[PDB]
Amino acid sequence: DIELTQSPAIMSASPGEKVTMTCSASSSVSYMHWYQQKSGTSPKRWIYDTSKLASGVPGRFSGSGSGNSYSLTISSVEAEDDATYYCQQWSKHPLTFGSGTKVEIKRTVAAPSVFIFPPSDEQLKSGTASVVCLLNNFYPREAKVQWKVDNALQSGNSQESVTEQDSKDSTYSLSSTLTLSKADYEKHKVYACEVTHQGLSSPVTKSFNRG
Amino acid sequence: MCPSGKKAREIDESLIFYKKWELEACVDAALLATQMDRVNAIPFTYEQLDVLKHKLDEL
Amino acid sequence: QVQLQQSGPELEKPGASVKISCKASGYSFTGYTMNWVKQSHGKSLEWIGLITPYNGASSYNQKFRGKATLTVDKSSSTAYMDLLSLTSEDSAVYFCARGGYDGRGFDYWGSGTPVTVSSASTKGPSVFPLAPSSKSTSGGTAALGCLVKDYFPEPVTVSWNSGALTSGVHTFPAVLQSSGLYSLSSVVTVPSSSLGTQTYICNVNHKPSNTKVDKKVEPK
Repeated sequence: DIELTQSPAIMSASPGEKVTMTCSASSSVSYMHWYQQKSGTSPKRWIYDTSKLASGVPGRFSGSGSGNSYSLTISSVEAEDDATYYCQQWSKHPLTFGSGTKVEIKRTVAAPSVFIFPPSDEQLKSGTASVVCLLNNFYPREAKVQWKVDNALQSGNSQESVTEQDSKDSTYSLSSTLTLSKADYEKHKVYACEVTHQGLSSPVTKSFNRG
Repeated sequence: MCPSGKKAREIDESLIFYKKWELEACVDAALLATQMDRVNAIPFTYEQLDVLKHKLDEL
Repeated sequence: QVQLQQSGPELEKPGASVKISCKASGYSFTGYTMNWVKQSHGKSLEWIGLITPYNGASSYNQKFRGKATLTVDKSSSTAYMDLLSLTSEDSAVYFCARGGYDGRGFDYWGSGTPVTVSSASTKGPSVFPLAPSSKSTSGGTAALGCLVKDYFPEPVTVSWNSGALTSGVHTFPAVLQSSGLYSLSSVVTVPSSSLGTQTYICNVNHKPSNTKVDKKVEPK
């Protein structure tokens, strides 16, 4: 089977730049096609027959390549090009795909705005309590969160989740959820989460009192 | 011109990924006549089929 | 407009089989091959195989021979894929995609059918409010959301005010709890001055447990 090696695996690009991503095929390919897929959508045919624009694709995308080395070029990158691009060989049965080059957009540091949410009354009578810490619209992606209950550095109980990059402002948002028993929640009084990030010159803490 | 390495030696399913023009260039009619019985089991498109039918009329 | 409408999320026990479907409209069904693709959560794409609907001829990627069976019903312009003897390694999203004229890749794709293979049983989410305050007042911009806890399988849908409200929204990736259940939050930022007047509702759909839920989210 034809093996497709895409690189780089992750490309980060400042808007306005010209950038090219590659797809090496393990042996000779007659035509290559490319698809753009954005977190949570079906893939979309982007370039086909190696070098032709699929319907609706902006003119700044192009494709070329011969024999074993194929490439996809964005002649001027833009916020909305954040996606994963997969190559596909249309040459030897069975059809094979590369594992994708993911394009993330460079923008300027943007500190998270931070919000904390106490467990709702509805949920408490359930048996369990969930405190949520939201970090909204930041960049770049790396953030540290820490939970602290009456100043006891939590650990084991939390789980984070991060959105994919926004196609318009290029930011991320991240949540952290501390989960406890009705019992251990009813114990303490002060719940905070402490955030550090590239664009914060010191840690932001958002706390609250069962009150 | 058949692209280097691409000439059909059997009428089999790896032909489904030949473009119309590549069928025309790469599939000798004689071959195709002898393995005619294979074709209707290979998921060819109407466009690919038109080309194969043209081949057999060449003869 | 060409359209490939795939069937909903499935949940199946290891060893069962499931038949997923793809109904094509907006073109001549027999004019184009139909293809199936598998994508493992967080992974690459693999071609399963294709079929020409007119006569039903088909071709498979060897790796999927036996695992999958492709068929069509011309009279409803529907294509089908049977997945047999399921294991957890079949848990994935499966797409159908029409092959463009003369081999030009896959030019239209369906929305995808997520299939989950596990022993656990369907449970629907409980849906709690993430409510704003003066602990959610950032200079006249406030944050609020819904927490959608303890459910299975994926996926769940969320929208706000029934699609009315999109700007500002972040619906987070579901996270697999130790519970063995999923959970996720959806949030949205708004101006503070809008809270008195405006009222916000998250809409939760979970097709597997037939759960459809609207939580009014208010301060205090």
